[PDB]
Amino acid sequence: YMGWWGHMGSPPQKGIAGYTISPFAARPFAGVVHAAIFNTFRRTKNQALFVILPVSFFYYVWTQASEKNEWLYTKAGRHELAKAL
Amino acid sequence: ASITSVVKTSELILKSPLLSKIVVPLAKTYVKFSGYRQLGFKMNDLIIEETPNMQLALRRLPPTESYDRVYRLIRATQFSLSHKLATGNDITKPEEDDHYLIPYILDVEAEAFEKDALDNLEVV
Amino acid sequence: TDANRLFSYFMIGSFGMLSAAGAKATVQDFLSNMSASADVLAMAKVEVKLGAIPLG
Amino acid sequence: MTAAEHGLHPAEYPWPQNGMLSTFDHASLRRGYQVYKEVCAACHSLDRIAWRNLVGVTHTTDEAKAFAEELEYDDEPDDEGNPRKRPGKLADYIPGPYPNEQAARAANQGALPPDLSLIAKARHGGADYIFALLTGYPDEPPAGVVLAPGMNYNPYFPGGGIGMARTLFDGVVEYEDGTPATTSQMAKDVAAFLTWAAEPEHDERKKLGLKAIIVISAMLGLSVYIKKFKWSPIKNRKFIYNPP
Amino acid sequence: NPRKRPGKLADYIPGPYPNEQAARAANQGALPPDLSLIAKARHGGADYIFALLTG
Amino acid sequence: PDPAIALHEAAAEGPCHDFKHHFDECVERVTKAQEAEDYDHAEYKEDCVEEFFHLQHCINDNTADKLFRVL
Amino acid sequence: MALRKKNSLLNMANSYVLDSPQPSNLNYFWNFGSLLALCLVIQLATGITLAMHYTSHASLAFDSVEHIMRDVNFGWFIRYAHANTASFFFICIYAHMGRNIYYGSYKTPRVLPWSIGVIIFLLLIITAFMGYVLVFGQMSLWGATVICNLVSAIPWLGEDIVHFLWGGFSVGNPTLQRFFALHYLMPFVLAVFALLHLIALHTAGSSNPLGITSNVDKLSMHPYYSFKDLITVFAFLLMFTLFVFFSPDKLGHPDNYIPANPMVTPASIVPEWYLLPFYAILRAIPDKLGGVIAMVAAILILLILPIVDRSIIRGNAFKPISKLLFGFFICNFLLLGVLGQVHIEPPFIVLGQICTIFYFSYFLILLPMVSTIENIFFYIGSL
Amino acid sequence: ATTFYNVFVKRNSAFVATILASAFVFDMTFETAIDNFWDRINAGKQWKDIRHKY
Ligand code: HEC
Ligand code: HEM
Ligand code: HEM
Ligand SMILES: CCCCCC[C@H]1C(=O)O[C@H](C)[C@H](NC(=O)c2cccc(NC=O)c2O)C(=O)O[C@@H](C)[C@@H]1OC(=O)CC(C)C
Ligand SMILES: CCCCCCCCCCCCO[C@@H]1O[C@H](CO)[C@@H](O[C@H]2O[C@H](CO)[C@@H](O)[C@H](O)[C@H]2O)[C@H](O)[C@H]1O
Repeated sequence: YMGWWGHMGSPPQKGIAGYTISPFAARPFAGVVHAAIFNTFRRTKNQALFVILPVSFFYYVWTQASEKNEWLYTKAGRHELAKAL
Repeated sequence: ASITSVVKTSELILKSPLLSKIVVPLAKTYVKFSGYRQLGFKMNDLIIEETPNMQLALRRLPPTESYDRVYRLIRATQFSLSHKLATGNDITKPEEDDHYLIPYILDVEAEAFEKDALDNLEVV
Repeated sequence: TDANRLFSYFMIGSFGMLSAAGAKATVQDFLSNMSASADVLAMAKVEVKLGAIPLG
Repeated sequence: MTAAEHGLHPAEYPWPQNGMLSTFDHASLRRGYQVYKEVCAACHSLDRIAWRNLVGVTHTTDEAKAFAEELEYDDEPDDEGNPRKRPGKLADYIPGPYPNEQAARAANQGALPPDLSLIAKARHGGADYIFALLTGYPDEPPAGVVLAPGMNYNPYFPGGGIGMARTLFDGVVEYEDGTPATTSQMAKDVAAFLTWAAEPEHDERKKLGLKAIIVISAMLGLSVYIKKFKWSPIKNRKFIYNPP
Repeated sequence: NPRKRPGKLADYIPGPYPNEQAARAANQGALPPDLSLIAKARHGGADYIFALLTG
Repeated sequence: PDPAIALHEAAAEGPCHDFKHHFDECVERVTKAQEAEDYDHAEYKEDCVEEFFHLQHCINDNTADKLFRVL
Repeated sequence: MALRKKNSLLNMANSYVLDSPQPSNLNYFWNFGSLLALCLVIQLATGITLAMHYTSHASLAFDSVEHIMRDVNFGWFIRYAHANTASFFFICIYAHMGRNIYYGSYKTPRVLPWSIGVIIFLLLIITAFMGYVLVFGQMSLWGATVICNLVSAIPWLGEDIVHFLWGGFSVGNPTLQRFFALHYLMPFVLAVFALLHLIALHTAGSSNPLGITSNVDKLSMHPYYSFKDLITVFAFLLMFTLFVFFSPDKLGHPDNYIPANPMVTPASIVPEWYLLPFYAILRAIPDKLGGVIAMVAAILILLILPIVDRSIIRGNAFKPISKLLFGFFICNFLLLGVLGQVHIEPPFIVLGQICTIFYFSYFLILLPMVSTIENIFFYIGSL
Repeated sequence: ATTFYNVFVKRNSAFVATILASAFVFDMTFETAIDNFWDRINAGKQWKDIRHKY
């Protein structure tokens, strides 16, 4: 499924020309300011929901559970604790 | 899963008017959110290929289609490592997202599944 | 230009320099665990009075 | 659990040693040793600290040897194989008030005063817990608390009833440096001292961490330049495809 | 306060002397070795012990 | 004379006055309840620990930094 | 022919660390593998050093650890480095497993590296559990007592097995000595399995974040991933430094600085943070045996991901529903962790049960359903 | 600047020698610099600051 250099197991390639420049000829940090701001904003905005939804839900769950637990072990919560056990 | 399974189930859905009415719009949105077109892939480029069946289907691709697939994979890999998306002509338009591989893999699998059936035949 | 290459080797060399300074520090500090510990260094160097000791 | 069962959580006090770049105040450490010696040592041991550990922290070598030489420790037997005592040396450990646990408990209405060498690390809260506990005995236990006999009410101690009575009162110690020995001052000093006892490397550890932070930060910055430099051919790569 | 108890089966057979110094003082300076391993700790084993005691 | 004594008193009369009142009210109730007969043969005996903790926790939050500043 | 290729020994190093062909687009989540290698090296270096100063006898163990802290030159550092790196090892291992689940690294053709990895994960848990006992503080003792009494639930032979592992009728000196020997050994076994899962991976090579073949576009492992790995090494060492030098006890439990006392039971026996999710799973089942089976099943169930993931596409980069499901799975795994350290009280008892059902239902119900539906949506949606 | 490259960087033996000599100097000077800095930010706190009383 993977070969080695010389016979890596790619379908035959033809018609792609690849170009690059030397690391010594390039600015390694070209457009870094633009990328750090605009590119990171784009990539974060695109993935935000997949983090925010589960985190916000499980934080809310925990918050409700920890607040109930705290309340059950107060004087006010004596009766509700007695029923819960 | 087998591509055969996926294709058969999809056909059941597309037949039922009710089902298609509710599923086809969902599936179109899903594909828009999936975002593989923004890397210039066609859907079929994403199918797992490290399987004997899929290796055989890829070998059956017409040379042109095969060379184009290699370009799309290399292009997408470069966008991935650059953390850039496709722009302009590199973005796969909905009309260009053709199932170029599905016919080949369905034939490979049809034979493989026939072979399994026939290996279990009982003379009556 | 030579200036151009030299700059990038200054970065590589700085990184080699801090890695060498850091490795020396790491090795020397870490292996010093194997030198006599504080209790041993105090079990040695025993001190004795001489006022108690009579002639002969 | 009820908050009583947990114990009140101690306030966060601004200790001199809090702060990535801050050492202990060694004048406070010395004052704290004097509190330990005159108050706590009556009931609590400090078994993991040797006289040599005070040297160049709180005391000069001469002062520490003087402290050791005032005590008697078990020597190797004499020539007839009879047991013998010797004066203490710097390598000796600070001796406990009790020979064993049973003696300790008998003197303390059943409760066993723990060794204080690690107490600052062995309780949630650290110095803050020690400070809070020693200063946190109310004049009157909250109405309705039933203390067991020989227990004292202290909210910071889990359960509320601690076998250790309030011990710090204004002027139980006379500090040698003229600092007013108020309850709070003595608790602050002794809590600093015990924190040092639990973590005596603290000062050295944080200085080496400053060096480590600086070097590792620089190497992180450089490693990112080098990575970007070596990867730029791959990031910058461009393709031209001509379908065959 | 320290206490004594009667011995139990898990106890080790106690020695005649509390320490080496007591042992040597009772034996004109010589220290009688522990005999638990002496048969393995000398060339000869049983033969050495037999020869020595009878020799 | 102990700096903490005055700082705690000031914090009780000032920023933690609401908590001081709660603890006070509680103690009044509990003492009165203990005064009444057949208190010893009651099911639930009320304490004032909760209110005490709320007060102490408040006082400590308002005092911690001030106290260490005068040592 | 170049020596690195000609010579058999050099060629093996070459094939793994230098000419190894990698996908050109691995992102930073592919760096946890090398961080786990770094953790394993730091644990061997610090561990072997602690073993030169540690005494395994129960009358002296705790004292030997205090000797390390107080008397040995740099002993504080070696001890805290070893203790904290055990936490970092689990952060990196959870990250590495998370990366593998999100990007479908467990699918064909990489089932074998994944399956060996699940065993590495079990060995790491055992290794870190035994190491925790060696201190012989209160958490050490009470940890060994409760954890080894779970084995008592094995029917018929359970009690006998416990006594056999302890070497006695309670946790004591025999237990401590044998855990020392095994804790020394287990990291070497773990290193061998780590090497086996790499050899297994070598047949397919690394997966990549797009989940497509990389056979078309490969990059040598050196210099590209060598230099990429240095960035995360230095990032890791910055985190390491903050804990080891500035807050060495933040991740730990103070109860382990009290010497073990078989009489006094600590307020709360909670495991090290990284074991907490499995502890929550165990508490969720009321039955003793049920609980133990569930706890082991929570790890072994990872072995069925290759079966239950029915997707025709490898990984979640392109699967919005799978990404949401995975987000919920990961957050639930953290909530289980938090529920492992609360007291067994309402309302956390019921909550723990719900989270435990969610944990298992991901593998057994949701992932098979969601992956089947997404298959159909990709096909219909691209027609 | 060509001269600098030619002398210290061109030959790897020279470059590694330069790096190690730099490492030696950095190590020694950084030690001294941190020592002084640490003493200033922790002034009157350390044993060396109170030792004079004894
Ligand atoms: C005459 C007795 C006595 C004196 C004086 C004394 N203690 Fe204690 N201390 C105890 C006893 C008994 C306990 C254990 C109480 C218990 O477990 O109920 C104890 C417990 C403690 C604890 C730990 C509480 C815990 O969380 O387990 C600390 C810390 C402590 N003492 C520090 C001090 C310091 C500091 C001083 C004086 C500066 C001091 N003690 C003075 C008898 C004393
Ligand atoms: C995966 C590798 C390892 C892990 C995850 C690991 C984990 C641990 C942990 C969690 C502890 C408890 C630490 C504490 O709180 O003090 C510990 C202690 C110990 N480990 Fe390891 N360990 C590893 C490898 C080793 C190795 C190879 C040795 C070689 C002997 C070793 C020797 C010790 C010793 C002697 C202790 C007790 C001293 C102490 O607690 O610091 N460890 N280990
Ligand atoms: C000591 C612990 C481990 C070490 C040192 C280790 C090391 C590595 C390394 C170096 C790689 C290749 C680079 C990378 O992808 O990050 C890798 C890949 C992998 N590891 Fe681990 N690993 C460890 C534990 C695990 C565990 C616990 C699992 C699974 C439960 C696992 C499963 C895998 C898989 C499936 C891959 C292939 C992923 C891919 O490239 O797509 N490993 N590991
Ligand atoms: C010296 C030759 C002996 C062969 C084994 C030695 C180690 C070895 O192969 O090193 C490599 C540097 C390797 N990295 C990777 O595979 C890797 C691959 C792709 C991308 C990245 N990262 C992305 O940017 C990688 O990090 C690694 O860290 O794996 C260790 C665990 C290996 O240790 C062992 O198994 C033996 C034992 C010490 C555990
Ligand atoms: C592959 C390895 C090859 C063999 C190399 C052999 C290295 C072993 C050398 C151990 C040398 C230790 O020598 C000793 O180091 C310690 C630090 O560790 C230095 O100690 C100095 O810094 C440390 C912190 O780093 C402070 O605690 C201390 O107050 C200060 O004096 C001593 O000034 C030096 O006397």
